[PDB]
Amino acid sequence: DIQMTQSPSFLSASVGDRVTINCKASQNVNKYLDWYQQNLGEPPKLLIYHTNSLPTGIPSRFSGSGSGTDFTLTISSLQVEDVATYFCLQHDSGLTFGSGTKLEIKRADAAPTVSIFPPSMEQLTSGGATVVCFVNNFYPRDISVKWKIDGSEQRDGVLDSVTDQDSKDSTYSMSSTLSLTKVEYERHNLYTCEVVHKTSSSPVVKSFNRNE
Amino acid sequence: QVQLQQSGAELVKPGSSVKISCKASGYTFTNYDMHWIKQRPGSGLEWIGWIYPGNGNTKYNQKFNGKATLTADKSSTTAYMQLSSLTSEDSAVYFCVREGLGITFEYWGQGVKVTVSSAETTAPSVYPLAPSMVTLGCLVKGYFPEPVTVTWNSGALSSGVHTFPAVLQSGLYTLTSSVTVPSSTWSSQAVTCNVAHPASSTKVDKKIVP
Amino acid sequence: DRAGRMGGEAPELALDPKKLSESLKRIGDELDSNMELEVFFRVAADMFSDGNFNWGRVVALFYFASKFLRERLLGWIQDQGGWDGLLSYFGTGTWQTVTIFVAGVLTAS
Repeated sequence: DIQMTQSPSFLSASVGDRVTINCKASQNVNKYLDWYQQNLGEPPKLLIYHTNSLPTGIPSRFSGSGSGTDFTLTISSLQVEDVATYFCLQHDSGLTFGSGTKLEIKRADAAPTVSIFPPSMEQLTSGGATVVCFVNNFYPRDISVKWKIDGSEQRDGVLDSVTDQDSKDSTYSMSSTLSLTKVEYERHNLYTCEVVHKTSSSPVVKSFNRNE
Repeated sequence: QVQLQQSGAELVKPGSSVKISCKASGYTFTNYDMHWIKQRPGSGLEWIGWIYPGNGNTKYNQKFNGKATLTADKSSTTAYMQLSSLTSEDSAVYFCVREGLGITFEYWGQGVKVTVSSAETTAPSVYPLAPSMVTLGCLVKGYFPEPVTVTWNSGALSSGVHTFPAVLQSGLYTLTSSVTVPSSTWSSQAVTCNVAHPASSTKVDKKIVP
Repeated sequence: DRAGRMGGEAPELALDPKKLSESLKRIGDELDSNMELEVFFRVAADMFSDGNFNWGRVVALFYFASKFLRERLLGWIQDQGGWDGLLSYFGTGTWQTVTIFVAGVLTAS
């Protein structure tokens, strides 16, 4: 099947910016290339079809061009409601989608507020223990979160989750959980959430001692 | 208004099958090809195949030959996709989509989330998360299936709330939610997370106490 | 065959970069755009029973088929110089004139 290389995978821009997304086909697909926009929980929406035609109801700030092998979607002046994921689609021979471009809003840097939490009494009596770290309201997106136990790094039992960009302040928040047995938890003293982010030169560290 | 309304079972055990329906209304059903689309993370958006209701002709993506069966009934203006022999890799969202005239995928169904798992319906355990602004949370651990719903003080707290996407821990889901309040509020007034799990008639209140 | 075209005529098949097959669906698109336009052989054998064949009636039958050549039409076709007649029929005629005539043939059946 025909391969679609879509780039970039991630695009940051401000209201009023001209944005362009590229798509490359592994062979000529003529004019038969569309662009779709998708918001969370919704089906994709047709933005541009047959390289450059606008469907009814689509604002004229969207346009497309292309050669048959190289294609672009342009937004002439980004609006808030254009924040979403964008996909190209070739339909000349079979149908192939690009892998997507996530479009976020840019804002001033924002240092996360980091909070760590020992397991609760209600959990410990079950024989299990989950330590929790929240990393809230940060920007930009790129971030690293690691757990340390008594100085040593822990990867097993670690699961993390990230919100999408908040409409209220354009920031991200992340939650990380470290799960252990009660017995293994009670063999250690110091638990640490360590956060690497552009807003600080050394990693942010929040800790608690199991003694207290 | 053209509308494509989908319905189908959303939780299935591995190895069984599932039938997705796509009820079309607001146009002449037999004048348009109906396509089917799969979406899941890592794998992206994939074309499954199309059916033309005018004659029942179909065309399948090679990768889905045998996994998917497309049929259409002109009388109920509905298209169907049967997926057989399900594995965990078939957990995805499945869309029906109409191909227009002189235009492509203009109208879509809302999508059907299919989850393939052996997990038994399971209520979550809810745990308080306690430590001049204070962050508190609660942990919603070991539940199935999605989703749960979290509120703080029945909704009286909202502007400082973050509810995070659940993570799959073995075959169960785990989710956390945080709320930020003033230190003065923390010491003088109560903060409670309200957790509801529909698929088990569960509703919990966890007051966050120091 | 189908209503649409996404994925191409033969998806995933190599194609080279018979012209009747394309013009057939062109006239079909035109007829589709004239909207008011067991009963098969009843209408089909009605279209050719008077024995005054013309290329318009051939076209009008497919708008019942895509929607016998030997045992009835073949002699007339070879007296027409083969399919050089039908493609020349689309030639010495308007797109609109041909379409309107074929619609007439269907209207009276």
